Amino acid sequence: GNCFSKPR
Amino acid sequence: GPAKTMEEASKRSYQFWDTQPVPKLGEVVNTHGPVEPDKDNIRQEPYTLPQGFTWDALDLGDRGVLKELYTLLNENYVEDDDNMFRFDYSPEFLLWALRPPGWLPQWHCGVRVVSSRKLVGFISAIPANIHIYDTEKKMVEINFLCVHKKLRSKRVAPVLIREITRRVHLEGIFQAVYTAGVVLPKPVGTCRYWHRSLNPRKLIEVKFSHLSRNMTMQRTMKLYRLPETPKTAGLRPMETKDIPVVHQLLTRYLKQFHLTPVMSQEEVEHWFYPQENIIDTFVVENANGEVTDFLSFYTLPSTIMNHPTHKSLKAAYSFYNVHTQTPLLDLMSDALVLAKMKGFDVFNALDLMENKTFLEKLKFGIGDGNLQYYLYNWKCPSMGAEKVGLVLQ
Ligand SMILES: CC(C)(COP(=O)(O)OP(=O)(O)OC[C@H]1O[C@@H](n2cnc3c(N)ncnc32)[C@H](O)[C@@H]1OP(=O)(O)O)[C@@H](O)C(=O)NCCC(=O)NCCS
Ligand SMILES: *C(=O)CCCCCCCCCCCCC
Ligand SMILES: [Cl-]
Ligand SMILES: [Mg+2]
Repeated sequence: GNCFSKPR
Repeated sequence: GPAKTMEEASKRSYQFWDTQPVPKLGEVVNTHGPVEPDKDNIRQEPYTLPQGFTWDALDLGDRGVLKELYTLLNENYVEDDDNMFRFDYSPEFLLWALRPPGWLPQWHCGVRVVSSRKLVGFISAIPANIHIYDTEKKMVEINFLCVHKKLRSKRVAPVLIREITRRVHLEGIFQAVYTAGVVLPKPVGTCRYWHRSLNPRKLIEVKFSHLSRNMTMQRTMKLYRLPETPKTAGLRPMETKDIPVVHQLLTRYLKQFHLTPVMSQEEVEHWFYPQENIIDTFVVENANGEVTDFLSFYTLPSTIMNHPTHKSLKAAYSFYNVHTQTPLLDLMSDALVLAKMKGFDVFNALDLMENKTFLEKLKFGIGDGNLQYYLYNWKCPSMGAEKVGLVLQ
């Protein structure tokens, strides 16, 4: 599956 | 107990993955090839599910069944690390991702509650030809592994994985490629997500991003402001007449990377021909009428959970970007402008292929999410992100 990332 | 970092993964027992033909986390791979030989007889019976649950292949051409799958994923699929956002793959996007050329109905593998018929689990395979170092192999891409929240930690995901493995084996395919946010045995490549704010006010209000160390909102809006129109001469949306040259450009461009798809011209049509709110592809047609470059990005919004005012973030995901005459930096700059024009709140891109050459310059910020790349039943040395040349949905 894809990965849900947000700005560090 | 999933592991997000390699540190937390080294201290993990993998009861399921230890039984699978994948390398262990510890070992380093010095060879190239299958972990185990092809099987010449395959289990004919579906794997046993817990009592009260049954397999059901999902006909996504049935609008009602497609909407059941939309809802399963909308309510139970991947979330960010802090459980504030969840992917919101649209129905029409799911059709695009799950019915490429060669798709098979038995590879849309659903789990239902026997009594209610409620859809509570899913996994998918699609065929793909994969180039891995010096080998081209027919594989599958695994995607959309999802277990209903109420069904979790009951070992349903290992059953889904074994069942899709079985159904892929029945078609004579013994390798697969897939990604995950978590660390599993054993990544062939680790890619990092980066994010380019397009609507910073909204991103900060929903706590997708935060104000930088010493910056005001007003400064943040000015920092991320974009031109109104792209600058590259002769940029226009991809048309049917461009399918061959886009296939040609892509094939030649991908040869420099170590893990790539090998697409037919029909697959290029499927994956790149523009569909509103799914996939956007723009080509550069120069002063001689020749297509020399193209950019593409897919549409993947997310749900903003538990928020009274903002309910969704519209995100564009960098897909494949091929440059032969236009600098990649200019191409990606026009990609940002086009995404902003189309109403996107953020533009995401991985640090794979040559993306590191533009991420910082175009004001992308590093993300908190790694995307690990994996192969099933194939040994090969791991590679840097810049040699990964494969993007999934
Ligand atoms: C990921 C998900 C299917 C796992 O199901 P679960 O009920 O929480 O975990 P289970 O009890 O069924 O089984 C755990 C096994 O599955 C493994 N596993 C967990 N997540 C996995 C993933 N994305 N891919 C492959 N295997 C995974 C675990 O490592 C474990 O195996 P192990 O003993 O070798 O460590 C479920 O958490 C889910 O639907 N999450 C939201 C959507 C999602 O994350 N999809 C996969 C994106 S990569
Ligand atoms: C994201 O949803 C990807 C989750 C992948 C789960 C593991 C898949 C392992 C390979 C199974 C197919 C093997 C075919 C020979
Ligand atoms: Cl289908
Ligand atoms: Mg394909």
